[PDB]
Amino acid sequence: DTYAATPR
Amino acid sequence: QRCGEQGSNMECPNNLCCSQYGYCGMGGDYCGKGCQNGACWTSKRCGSQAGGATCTNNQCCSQYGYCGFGAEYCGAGCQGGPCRADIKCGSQAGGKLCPNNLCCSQWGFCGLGSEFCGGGCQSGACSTDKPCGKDAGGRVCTNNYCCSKWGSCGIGPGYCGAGCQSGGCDG
Amino acid sequence: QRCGEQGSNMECPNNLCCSQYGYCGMGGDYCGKGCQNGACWTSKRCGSQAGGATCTNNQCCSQYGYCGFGAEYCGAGCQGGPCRADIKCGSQAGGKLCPNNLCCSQWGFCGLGSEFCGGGCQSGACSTDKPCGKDAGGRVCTNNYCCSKWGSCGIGPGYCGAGCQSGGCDG
Repeated sequence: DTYAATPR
Repeated sequence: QRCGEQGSNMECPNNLCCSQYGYCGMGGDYCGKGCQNGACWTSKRCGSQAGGATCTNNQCCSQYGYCGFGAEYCGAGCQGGPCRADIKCGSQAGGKLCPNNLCCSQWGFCGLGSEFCGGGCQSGACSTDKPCGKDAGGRVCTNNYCCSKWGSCGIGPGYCGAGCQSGGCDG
Repeated sequence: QRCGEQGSNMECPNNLCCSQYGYCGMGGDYCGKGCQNGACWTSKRCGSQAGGATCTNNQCCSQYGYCGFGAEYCGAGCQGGPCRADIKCGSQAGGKLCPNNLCCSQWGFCGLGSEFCGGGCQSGACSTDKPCGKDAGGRVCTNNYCCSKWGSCGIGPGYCGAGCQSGGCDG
């Protein structure tokens, strides 16, 4: 759980 | 032949990724960058965070607005897809429609299958095929489905074309 | 743009019905007689009852062997699809694999999303993309994916074609 850029 | 944008949003069988090229398969060539549907490595966004956008392949939309399967996506705060909570609709939810054409049962729960789509089905893909249009006192179909010249609800050229009476008719 | 048999078993978006003719739509013409996938008026059979057949469109297979969604299907007794119970796999479950290409997480649960597919993922649609075969000491693939010519796991002309090192090759 992490990888690829998620906007926040 | 093709999936994704290239094949009218066609999806692959069994969670296969639709590559940027509109073909179904598995591996980094299909699932990596530019994957359109299926088991993409980059989960699509959905729900409120992505202004009502629904997941492809009947995936669950987590509380955080990401598409996937399993407890973090379908459990608590699930916003759509096959959530673990019984999803309310129809009268029992002030006329709300179930997502993705699901059937609203008589009792006001969203699902697919006889118990939801049959006798008493309130909205979505009901299989009761109640008549609409002129001959059915001008009832319109739910979900903006097309009322064909023959008084039947559906989506397709036979419904939305020539003689469509109400709903998303073609123009 | 074709669905079902005419479109390589491709499935329509948003549970639209794949007609007898290989076209996606809604209403009797599509969901009635001969419907291939989507919200078919007659539920396709699955699970034991149909000897282990999977449901299309990530539908839940009930305890009676019918495809759909809702408590009746996904709840108590569910035999496949995104069931409400947590699905165990991998090392933690006698090496079981997830159905329909789901990722077995590092923890031994089946899902889709980076928690499942990302670092530690054991089988199915892993995003880790770990080398197979020759340059990686005769390492097969999980799920019988094909180990390309690059010692890369996948499905499609490029993994199962020529130079196919392991699993489900094309001859």
